Amino acid sequence: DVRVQVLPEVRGQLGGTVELPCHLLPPVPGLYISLVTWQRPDAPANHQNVAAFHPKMGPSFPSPKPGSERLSFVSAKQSTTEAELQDATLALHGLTVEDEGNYTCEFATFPKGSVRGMTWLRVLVPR
Amino acid sequence: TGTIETTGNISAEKGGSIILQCHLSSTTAQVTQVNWEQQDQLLAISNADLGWHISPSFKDRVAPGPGLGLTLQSLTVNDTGEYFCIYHTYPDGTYTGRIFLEV
Repeated sequence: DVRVQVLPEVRGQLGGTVELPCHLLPPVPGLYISLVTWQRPDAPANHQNVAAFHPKMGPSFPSPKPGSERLSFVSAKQSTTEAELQDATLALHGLTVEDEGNYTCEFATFPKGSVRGMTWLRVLVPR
Repeated sequence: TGTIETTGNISAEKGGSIILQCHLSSTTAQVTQVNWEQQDQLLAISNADLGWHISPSFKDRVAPGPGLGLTLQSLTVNDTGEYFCIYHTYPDGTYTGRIFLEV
């Protein structure tokens, strides 16, 4: 019923800001998004969870790489009023060669369960 | 950051009952949701606010509890396989534990 819409590959220049789109579709009434988590499946155990968003608490960045300084949630908003976690688009400011890789966006929902989508980040090199 | 402890590689007899338990230690992260899953099958969900939810496919063979654990009732030889406890937490992220059951 519920699915994750993500781009298969996202290309971005070195140093520039890029967007990793993640959307939970279609909007189902009665379905509650308990958590949103961005993960790097290639990175080690202590560097898996790069970004997370809670409907009440808001955003958090557990991994120090890329960290809070280079990451941000584009449209995700917390409740103060109801929360909107449907749009899990992540922004990557100051792109480096280490950021090139796989990014899995996961939605912890009730009662449908867990739904995820994966995107490859292609860091373009100049000269 | 933190770690998940399991009941380990459990062994059971046909027709009986067994307990699948997981515990997240070495972190104070707010446990928003606990998912009891298999490779490509969802058994049960435990939400901190919305409560428990059991899949219709396991509604007559699974009991919720103890705590954030699962109770498998009337065990069949088909119940053999890997079981996963996925902990959705804030701010740490997503923790995963694996349990192998043999009937």
